Amino acid sequence: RSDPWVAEAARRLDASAARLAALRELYEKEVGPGVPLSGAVLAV
Amino acid sequence: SGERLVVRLPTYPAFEGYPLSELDKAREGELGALNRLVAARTAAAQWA
Amino acid sequence: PLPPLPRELREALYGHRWDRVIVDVRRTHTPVRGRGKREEYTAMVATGNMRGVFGLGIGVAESAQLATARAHLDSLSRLAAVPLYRGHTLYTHVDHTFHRLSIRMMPRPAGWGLRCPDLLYELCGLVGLRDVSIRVRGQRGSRFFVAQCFQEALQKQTTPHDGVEATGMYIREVFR
Amino acid sequence: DAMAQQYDVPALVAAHVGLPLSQAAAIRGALRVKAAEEAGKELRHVTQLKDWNMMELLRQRMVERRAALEAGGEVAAR
Repeated sequence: RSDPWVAEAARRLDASAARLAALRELYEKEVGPGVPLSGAVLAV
Repeated sequence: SGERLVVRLPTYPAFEGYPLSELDKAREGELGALNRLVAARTAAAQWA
Repeated sequence: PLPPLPRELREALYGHRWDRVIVDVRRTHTPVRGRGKREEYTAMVATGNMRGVFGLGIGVAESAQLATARAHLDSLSRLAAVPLYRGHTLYTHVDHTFHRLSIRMMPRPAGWGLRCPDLLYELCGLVGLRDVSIRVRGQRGSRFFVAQCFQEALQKQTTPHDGVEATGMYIREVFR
Repeated sequence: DAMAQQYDVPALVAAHVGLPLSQAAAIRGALRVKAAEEAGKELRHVTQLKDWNMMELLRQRMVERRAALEAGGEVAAR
């Protein structure tokens, strides 16, 4: 049975995943395909 | 015979570094070279 | 009594130059079972060669000439070698503490002269330090501990010529 | 302190390690070499000191130097 902790923690996991996808795509549009070594390297 | 001989204003042992092939490049260490060059410069100036 | 002298030390007295300094001579006291108050003269002799090999010798005996002779020969038995910069100053700053005495020792550029207390002037002229500013702190009331402390404090420092073979990194340009 | 002095900026100094003089000589020599490679670059674009292992680079210099001298030739005439 779905005890309510399971459902909320699932929602928090997918919310964190949607967040990480969003800021990862923010990094993708800001930088392009690149290793996260540094942005100071990619500032050139 | 004649020459000026001046020992440099003689300093501390130093922070002291240079890359390795400069050993094969450079000939004499800078205390002797500064002795010769500072001797020449001070000789010309004190002659004037 | 007889003091000892070896064979291979007899290339050194014919070898280097040498100077001798008595540090202090001291009269200690002991009341003993049976006859009374027995004293010994404790004498402390330093000996260097003014090129960076230093020695200390502590001697104990019943009379002053024999005590100073024993410490005189004990120092000349016991020699340690100390690196200098071209025979006038030490490589680093030097701080040390024997028994509880705070010596502080600095290098000075050559021709500073010795700015230096009493017995340590003859000590630095003995081993070959021409240009060093020192101060000793704590209870300075003993000559013996500043002598031993100075020997260890000379032995503390570090040498640059043990690198250039194995560091890949050449060590020159002393221009300030 | 070395790149603090050779880049001529004030630096918030933290502490002072005791060391052999040959080592501190090697640090300041290699940082002068780094400033020769990083000459005129903008200061935040300097390869920072965590990003650069000094000992592996000096080990590479040692290895290629012993390689070039072993495969020296004039070494045979010497």
